[PDB]
Amino acid sequence: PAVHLSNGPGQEPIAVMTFDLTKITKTSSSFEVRTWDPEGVIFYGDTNPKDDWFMLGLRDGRPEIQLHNHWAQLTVGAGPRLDDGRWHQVEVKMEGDSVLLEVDGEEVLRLRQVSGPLTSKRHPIMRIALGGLLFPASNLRLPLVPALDGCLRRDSWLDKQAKISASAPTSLRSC
Amino acid sequence: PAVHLSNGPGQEPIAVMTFDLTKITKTSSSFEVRTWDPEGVIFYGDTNPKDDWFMLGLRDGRPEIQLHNHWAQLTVGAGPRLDDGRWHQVEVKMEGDSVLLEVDGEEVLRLRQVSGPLTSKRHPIMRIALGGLLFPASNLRLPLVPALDGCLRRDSWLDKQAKISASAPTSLRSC
Ligand SMILES: c1ccc(-c2[nH]c3ccccc3c2Cn2ccnc2)cc1
Ligand SMILES: c1ccc(-c2[nH]c3ccccc3c2Cn2ccnc2)cc1
Ligand SMILES: [Ca+2]
Ligand SMILES: [Ca+2]
Repeated sequence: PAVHLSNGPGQEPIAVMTFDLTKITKTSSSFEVRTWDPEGVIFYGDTNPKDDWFMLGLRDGRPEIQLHNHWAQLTVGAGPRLDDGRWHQVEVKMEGDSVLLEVDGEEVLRLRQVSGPLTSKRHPIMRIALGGLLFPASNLRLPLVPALDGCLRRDSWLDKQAKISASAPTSLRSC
Repeated sequence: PAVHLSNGPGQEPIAVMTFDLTKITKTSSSFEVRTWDPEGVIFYGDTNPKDDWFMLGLRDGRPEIQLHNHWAQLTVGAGPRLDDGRWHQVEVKMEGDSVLLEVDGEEVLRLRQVSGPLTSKRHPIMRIALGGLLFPASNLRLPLVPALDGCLRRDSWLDKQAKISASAPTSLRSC
């Protein structure tokens, strides 16, 4: 059962979830995606949309990560083209101080020294948005057009035991 | 005709070249490498070893780039394992504000927004060192042991028309 990653012309995400970082023990997510679209947002996350945020998307058909926090600020593309209309397995893992991206079972990117332990300075509420950003696309380090005409399935996001809230699922469209 | 990327126990590079950045028109390099060694430095470059430097190497058999300048500071791993004893084609290209890494004809990494135009503030003399760093390994963002027991061939470095000096080639060892 797959859901569309874009619902109409607007750039708003199709789903938002909120997590308690003080309770999280699983810092990875996994999903399958299929698209003919070379550009868009797969997911966005933040503890503060001004000061601590990240984005996984596609640009020129390839994975792109942008992130901005006090440890690191970067815009990186990596991995194979995903816009070939086949299902691809994606996993994003925060391990130690590093973020790992795996595509179809292969590690394609490791961003080192981009994260740290949870400090009382870090706001302990993390949002995850699917298919869109929680700020205007112009606040990205490198703007793109967020709409991603693709399908998502088999998706697991961080640690369900730490989830505080999730948007209503009746706004979702089956593929 | 290939040359060894490590000459003895010391960590010093096997070759150094110097370029005039005011004259450079080709900002890419290409080479083939073969190694069973999972860790080490392939090349290092700088305009200032304190303030503006970069490194391409291997860690856990995979390409790693570290760079440190006023625009960007990062430590990133990407691409396939290269420590399988086969020759691999590598190309590193500075294009616009981005650095591209290609391995065996495939783009595996694009670091965006890491470079800018040549400004009078930027020291216009760039050094490139092969097989070692031009500072102690402890000054890396993430230390590694620089020695890379591998072989290098078919190597072209930046723009030979901008080259000011190059170390003596009789210190090189054939593979
Ligand atoms: C690009 C850049 C950073 C991240 C990121 N920052 C994090 C901060 C805290 C916990 C997990 C993560 C993840 C990993 N993550 C987030 C949702 N699913 C996995 C993710 C993608
Ligand atoms: C990792 C990070 C940065 C770079 C880099 N910074 C540069 C600054 C000015 C011109 C070319 C380059 C290159 C590209 N380059 C340098 C030698 N051969 C190609 C290279 C590797
Ligand atoms: Ca799109
Ligand atoms: Ca080594």
